[PDB]
Amino acid sequence: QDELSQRLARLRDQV
Amino acid sequence: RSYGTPELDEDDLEAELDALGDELLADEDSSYLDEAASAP
Amino acid sequence: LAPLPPLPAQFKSIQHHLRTAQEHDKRDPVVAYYCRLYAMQTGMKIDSKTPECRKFLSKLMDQLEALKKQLGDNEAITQEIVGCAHLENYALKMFLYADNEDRAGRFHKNMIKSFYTASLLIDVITVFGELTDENVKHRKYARWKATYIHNCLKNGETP
Repeated sequence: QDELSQRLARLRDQV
Repeated sequence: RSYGTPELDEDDLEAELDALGDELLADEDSSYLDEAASAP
Repeated sequence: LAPLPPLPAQFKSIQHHLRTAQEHDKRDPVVAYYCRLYAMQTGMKIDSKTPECRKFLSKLMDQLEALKKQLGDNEAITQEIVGCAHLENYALKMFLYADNEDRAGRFHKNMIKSFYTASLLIDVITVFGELTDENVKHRKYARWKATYIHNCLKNGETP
């Protein structure tokens, strides 16, 4: 996986 | 209220919108945002 | 916020939404966050590989993370559904200000800018999903009026 895509996904993760 | 829009040249519209965004970028004055928010 | 590098040519189509973010960094940080989020998501889809583009996105990501940290206890940030609602009401208010000026025959830069930025904010709302029916119509109309009224003014035409 891509750290940028991952950071963006983590940023948008609904918790 | 109705918001119909006529046929427009969509590529030209995109160019004119960007040019308008450029006039905005070159204008320090953002007060329209505050005027819009306070309007009745 | 650490400044972004020069905008890559590849990202011309998010230039103006990034300006909307800056316009809101004090006025409405929730709006500023979501304008950046739209720009980031859109940029990633355009080009996440060309070095200049990836550098730019990396820094934009840094800004997003800093803002999210700063605004972490804010329901509109922790729940995108609430952020979307905030953007929707805010953009509508701006659209209707411009609409009401137009229908009163008051043509000026503030209402042109309001139509224009309302259209950019509706673009931003696509980051949350499908636009509402009213969003689709209002955006089409705002893009038309911003440019039509600008053109009428510069050329002496009466809208």
